[PDB]
Amino acid sequence: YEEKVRPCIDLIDSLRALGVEQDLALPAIAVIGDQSSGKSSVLEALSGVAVTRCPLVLKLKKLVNEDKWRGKVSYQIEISDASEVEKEINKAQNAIAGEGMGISHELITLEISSRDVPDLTLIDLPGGNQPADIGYKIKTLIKKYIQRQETISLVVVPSNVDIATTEALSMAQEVDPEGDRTIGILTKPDLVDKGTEDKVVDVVLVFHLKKGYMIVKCRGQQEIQDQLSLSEALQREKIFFENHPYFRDLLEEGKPCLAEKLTSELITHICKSLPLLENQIKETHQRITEELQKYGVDIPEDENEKMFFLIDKVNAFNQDITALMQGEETVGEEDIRLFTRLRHEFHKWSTIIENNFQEGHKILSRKIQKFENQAAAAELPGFVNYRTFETIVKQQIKALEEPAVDMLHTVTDMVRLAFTDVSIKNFEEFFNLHRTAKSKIEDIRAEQEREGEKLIRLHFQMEQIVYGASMEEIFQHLMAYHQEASKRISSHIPLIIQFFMLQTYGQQLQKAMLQLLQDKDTYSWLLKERSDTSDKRKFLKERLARLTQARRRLAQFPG
Amino acid sequence: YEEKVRPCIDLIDSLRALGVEQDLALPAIAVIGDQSSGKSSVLEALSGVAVTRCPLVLKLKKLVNEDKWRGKVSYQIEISDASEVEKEINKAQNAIAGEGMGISHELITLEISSRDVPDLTLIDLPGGNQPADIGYKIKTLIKKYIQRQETISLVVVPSNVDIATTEALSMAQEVDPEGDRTIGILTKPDLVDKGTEDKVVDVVLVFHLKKGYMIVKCRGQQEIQDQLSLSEALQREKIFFENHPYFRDLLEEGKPCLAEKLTSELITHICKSLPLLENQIKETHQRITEELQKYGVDIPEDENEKMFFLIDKVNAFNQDITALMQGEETVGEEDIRLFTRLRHEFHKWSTIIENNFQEGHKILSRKIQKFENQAAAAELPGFVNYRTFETIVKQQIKALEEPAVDMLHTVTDMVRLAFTDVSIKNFEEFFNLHRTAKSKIEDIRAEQEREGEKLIRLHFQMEQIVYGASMEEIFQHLMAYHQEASKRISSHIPLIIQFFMLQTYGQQLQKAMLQLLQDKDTYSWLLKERSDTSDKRKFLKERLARLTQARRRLAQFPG
Repeated sequence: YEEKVRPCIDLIDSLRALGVEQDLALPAIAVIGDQSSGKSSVLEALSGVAVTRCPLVLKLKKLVNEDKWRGKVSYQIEISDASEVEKEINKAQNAIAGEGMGISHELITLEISSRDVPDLTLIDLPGGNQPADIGYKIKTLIKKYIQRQETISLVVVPSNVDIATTEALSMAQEVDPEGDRTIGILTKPDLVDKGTEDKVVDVVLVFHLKKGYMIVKCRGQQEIQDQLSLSEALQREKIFFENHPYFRDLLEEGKPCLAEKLTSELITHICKSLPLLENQIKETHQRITEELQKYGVDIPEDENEKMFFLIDKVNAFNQDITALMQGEETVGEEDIRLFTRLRHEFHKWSTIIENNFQEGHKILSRKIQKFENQAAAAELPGFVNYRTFETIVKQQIKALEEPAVDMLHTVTDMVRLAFTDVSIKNFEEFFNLHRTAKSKIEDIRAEQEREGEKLIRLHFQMEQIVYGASMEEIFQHLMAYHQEASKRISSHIPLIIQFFMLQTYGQQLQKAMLQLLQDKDTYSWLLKERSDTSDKRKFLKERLARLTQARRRLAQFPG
Repeated sequence: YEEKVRPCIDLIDSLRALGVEQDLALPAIAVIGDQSSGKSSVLEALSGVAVTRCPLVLKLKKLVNEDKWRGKVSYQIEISDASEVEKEINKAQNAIAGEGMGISHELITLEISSRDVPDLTLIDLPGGNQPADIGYKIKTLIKKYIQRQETISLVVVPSNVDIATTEALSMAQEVDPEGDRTIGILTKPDLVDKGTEDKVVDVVLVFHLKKGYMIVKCRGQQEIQDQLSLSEALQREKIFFENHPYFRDLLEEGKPCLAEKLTSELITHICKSLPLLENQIKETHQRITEELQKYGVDIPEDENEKMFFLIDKVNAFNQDITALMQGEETVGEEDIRLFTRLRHEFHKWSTIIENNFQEGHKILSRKIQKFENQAAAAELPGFVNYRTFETIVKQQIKALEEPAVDMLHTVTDMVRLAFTDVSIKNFEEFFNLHRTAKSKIEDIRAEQEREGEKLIRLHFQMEQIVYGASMEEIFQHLMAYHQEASKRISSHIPLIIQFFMLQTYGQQLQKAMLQLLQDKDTYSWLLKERSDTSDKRKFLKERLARLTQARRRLAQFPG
C-alpha cells in the first residue's frame, strides 16, 4: 500500500511536468496565501533552502542514499547548496519576469533530494491605488486553478486573525460551496497573545473540514540574516507546544509533521480522481482523432518523396479533365454532363439553321415571283443579273457567319467554367496550384478560341466564293444549293467547335499541367496551404501526441 | 509630144534616186565597156567636165538660163567649175572605196545643168593572175543590171577590132538572145588604119539592131594634160567625117549628135515599159499589204500613250483567267472545259470514298463476327477494348488522308497548266511578259497549295479526334458514323480544293498581274518582241512607204 501510493503521485508529477497539463480535471496540491500569510515560512521549513513569479512545482522525497542533491528546470545541478537553491529563482523568474516585479502563467519545476525532506508534491503561488496590475494578476491566478473539482486548496493565516474572514476563506467561498476540499494551516503561534487569551482559536470550527487543519510555527520571524538551522528550528519549535495549557493538549489531534499528514492526503486524492480520469481521456482520444481522419495526409520532405505527391495531383486533375471530353464524368443527381449540355446547343444550332432554311426559301420564292412579273421588256438577253438571283442564296448563309462565332463563344464559356470548376473542386487548397492552373485554363482559351474562330469565319468564305459548282426548275436547282449548303454548316461548325474548344483545349491543358513537373523549388511553393488547414491541424497533431502519451502511462500504471 | 517626153524620164529619174530602185522591171540607160573601150571618152564629151567605183547616175539637161551649174549627192554646189566636178569622184568613191581601188553596189547621183549639155539620163560603170578580186567584182555588176527585160545595154569598142568578139558582144550574148535591145558606139575613128583599108567596118552588120549604131571620135587620146576644149574638140571632129570616102557618106545615117539619137530612145523606151509597170506595182501593194494586216499593230511612245496598251493586255489575260474559274471559257470542238474536267475527278473522288465505304463496312462486319465468337471468358466487363472497335472505323477514314492530298495535287496540276496555256496563247510575244507571268503562275501555286494542303490534312485530324459525339445495333450506330463521316469528306475536300486551287489562285494571279502596272521603266522592258516579229515587219513597213510613193507619182504622171 505504501510503496505504490508514493510513485503513485510520481506518475501524475511526470504527467504534468512533461504534460499535457492543459485540459485537466487534474488534481495536485496548490498552495495559496497573501504576502503576510506566512505560507513561505512553511515552505522554508519544508525545503530547508528557502522571488515568486509563477507556480512552483515543489517536488521532494526521501530516499536513503547520500547528502541530498538540488535540482530544477526553467524552460522545457547537484552542488548540495541550499544557498544556491534559492539564488536561481530570482534569476530564472526574472527571465520571464524581465527584472521587474512581474508575473507569468508559465511554470518552473523544482525537485529536491534528501533523507530529511518529506516526500510530496506542491505548487506554491505569489503573495493602495488604482489601477493595480500585479495585485490583480495574482488574485486572478489562484482563481484559475481552484475552479476545478479535483484541484485542492491550501490557505495560510495566523492563529489570531479573523478566522471567519481570513483572506483565504473569501477565496474558498468564491469557488467552493462543497466546503469539503479545503485544508488550512496556522502559523507563528508564538506571536499569538500568549495563548488563547481573548481569542479561543482551537481552529485545529468556523467551517467543518474533510481532512482538517494543523498549527505549526515559524519560531522568530526576525532572524532575517540570523540563519537558525532548518532541522533545529523545527525540532526546537517542538518544545513550544509542550508548555501552553491550550496548544499542548492537541498534540494528539493537530501538530514538521505536516509531511505525514499531507503526503497522505495527496496520495489518497489521486486514486479518488483516477476513476473517471481514464474514461474521459481514453474517450477524449476517439473524439480528437476523428477530426484528423477528416483531412491532413501531410506533405512529404524528400526531394524524391516530395515529387510523387504532385505527380499524384497533376495526374488526377487531368483524369477529371479527360472525363469531360470523354463525356464520361461524375455528375450529380438531376444534373447534366458537359458533353450532354453541348449537344443541346448543337441541336439548337441546327434548328437555327433550319429557321434560315424556310426563312430564306420563302423570301427567295417570293423575290422571284414578284421581280419575275416585272418582265415588261423585249425578249432579250436578260434577266436582272441572275448571278444576282444566285447571290440572294448566299445572303442567307453569309447571315449565319456571326451566329456561328456566337455559338463558339457560349461553348468556350461552358468549357471554360467546366475546366475551372474542376480546378476549384480539386485544388481548394494549394492556392498557388489553383492559380497556376487558372493561367493555363483561361490562358489557353485565348489560343484555342482565336485559332478556332478563324476556321469558322474562313469556312464561310469558301461557301461564298465557291459558286455552283426551265423557269421553275431554277428554284429547285438554287434550292438544292441551300438545301446542301446548310447541311455542311450544321455539321461543320460543331465539329470545328467541339474540336478546338473541348478536345484540343483539354489535351493542351493536361499537358500544361504536366509541365509543372520540371523544377525543384516549385514544389515547396506549389504545395502551400491556408493556415486554416496548416495551423489548425498542426495544433491538432500536437495534442494527439501529448494526449496519447497520457493514455499509455495511465494504462501502464502499475497500480 | 516633146515637152512631156522629157520630164517623162524626169519622173523615172526621181523615182530611182529617191527610190525604191529595188524590185524593178525598171528600165534606164546603163553604159558598159572595158578599160580600153574608150567609153569614158564619150562621157567626157557629154559632160565637158571629165575614178569609177560604182554606178553613176549621169543626169543632164538643157534649160536656157545661165552659165550652167554642177550638182551631185554622195549619201542619201553651183561653182561653175568643171575641174571640181571630177575632183569629187576620187574622194566620194574612196569614201565607200577606202582609198584603194575598190568597188561598191551603192550609187552616187551626178546631175549637171547647161545650155550646151544634151538632156538625158545614163548610168556608167567601171572598167593577169589568180585569184582576181576587182576584175571579177566588175564583170559581175554588169550581169546584175542587164539581166532584166526592160534594162538596156550600151557597149563601147573601137572601129577596128574583132566586131564579132568585141568584149561587149560576149556580155550581150550571155544575157541577150533577143538581140533587139542593144545599142553600140565606135570610138576614135582616126586611130583606124587610115580608113576601112583591110577592115570594111561600116558597123553603123554582125548583128542587126532595133535602134542602130553611131561612130563618134575622141580626136587625139594623147592630150592627157593638153586640155583641148569640150565644145571645140567635138565641133572640130566634125571635119574628120568630112574627108574619108567611107566614114563620110554615112553622115545621113550614122553620126556630139548621140544626144538627139540617144535621148530619143530613152524616152521612147519608158512609155514601152510603163504599161505593165502600173499593173504589177499597184498590184504588188495588195500582196504586200495583206501580210501586215496579219499582225503589227505597233507599240506606242507616250509615257501615257504607252501604258494604256499594257492595261489592255493585263486586263485581257485576266479576262481569260476569270473565264476558267467562271467555268465559262472558250473550248475547242470535241474538247473539255477546265471546270468540266474537274467535276469528273471530283466525282471520282466520291467514288474512291464509296469504295472505302463498302470496303470498310465488310471488313468491319467481318472483324466483329469473328472476334465476337472468341467469347471464351466469364461474363465480365469486356469486351476487347470497344474504343478498339470504334478505332477500326477511323482506320478506314484515316486512310483517305493521303488520297486527298493526291487529288489536290493532280488538280493544281490541271489549273497550273490551264493558267499557263492561257499565258502562252496570249503572250507568245512579249517573252519578258510571259516570263514575269510564269513566276506568278508557278509562284502562287506554292502558296495556295502549301496552305491548301494544311486544311485537308488538318481536317482529317478533326475526324480522328472527335469521337461520337444491342450487339447488332452497334453495327448500325458505328456504321452511321462512317455513313456520315464519308459524306463530309466527299463534299469538303473538293470545296477546300476548288477554293484554294481554282478560285483563290486566280484572284491572286490576276491581282499579281495588275501590280505590274506601277513603274515607268518596266513598260519598255515588258514590251519587247522577238526580232522575227520586229525585224520582219520593220522591213515590211519600209517597203510599203517607198512602194506607195511610187503608185502615187505613177498615177500622178501627167502623161
